[PDB]
Amino acid sequence: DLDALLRRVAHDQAAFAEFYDHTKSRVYGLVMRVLRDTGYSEETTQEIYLEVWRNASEFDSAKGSALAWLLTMAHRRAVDRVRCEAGDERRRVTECLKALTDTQRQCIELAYYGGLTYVEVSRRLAANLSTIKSRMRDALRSLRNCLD
Amino acid sequence: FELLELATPYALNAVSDDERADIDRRVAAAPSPVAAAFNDEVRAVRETMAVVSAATTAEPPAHLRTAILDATK
Repeated sequence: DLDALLRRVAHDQAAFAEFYDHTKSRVYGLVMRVLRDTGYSEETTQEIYLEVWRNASEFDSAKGSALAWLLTMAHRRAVDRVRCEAGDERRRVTECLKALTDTQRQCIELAYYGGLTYVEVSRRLAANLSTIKSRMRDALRSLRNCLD
Repeated sequence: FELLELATPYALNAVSDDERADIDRRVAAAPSPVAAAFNDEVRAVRETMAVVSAATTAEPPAHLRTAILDATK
C-alpha cells in the first residue's frame, strides 16, 4: 500500500501527507543517526521529501519497494552531507544487528552509519579491498537471513 | 563476477561519487545477465536496510510536517 501511496504522489495528492506520516520517524531517525544535529537533520529531511515529491514519477515498484526507494535516497543525502562537508520491530532488528560478528557489525557501523566508503574502511581496519567487500556482503547476508 | 563485489558497497552508498559513476558506467556496459545479478544484489541490500531503519527510528517535530506539505505548492 505504501507503493500505491507513492504511485499517487505523481501530480499532487493528499497521499503525500500520508506517505510522509507513515515514514517520517524512520527517515528522520536515520538522518539524525548519520548527521547527529537536530537543525541540519530537519533541513535534510525536508530536502528528502521535496525530492520524493519531485522525482516520484521515477519510482518503479517492480525495481524495489517504496520504503527502500525512500530510505536509500535519504541515506545517500545524509551521507553526502557528512562527506561533502513499533518498538517490537525496532528490537527485532537490534537483535539481528547484535547477532552479527564484531567485524561484520563494524563494517555496517563505519560504512552505513559513519558514512565511510569501503576503501576508507579498508584503510582504517588495515585490510584489503577484497576483504572489506566480502565482509560487507557477509554482514548483509546474515542480516537478510536473520530478518527473514 | 568482480563487478558483483561492488553491489553491496554501492547499495550502502559506501562508494565515492567518482567510483559510483565508474560502477554505473560498468553495469551500463555489462551483458544483461551480469547487470541483473548486480541490480538484484543492490535491491536486496536496500530492502534489508529499509527494514533495518526500524532500529534507528526517531520522531520529528510537528513543524517539519507543516513546511514539507506546504513545499508542494
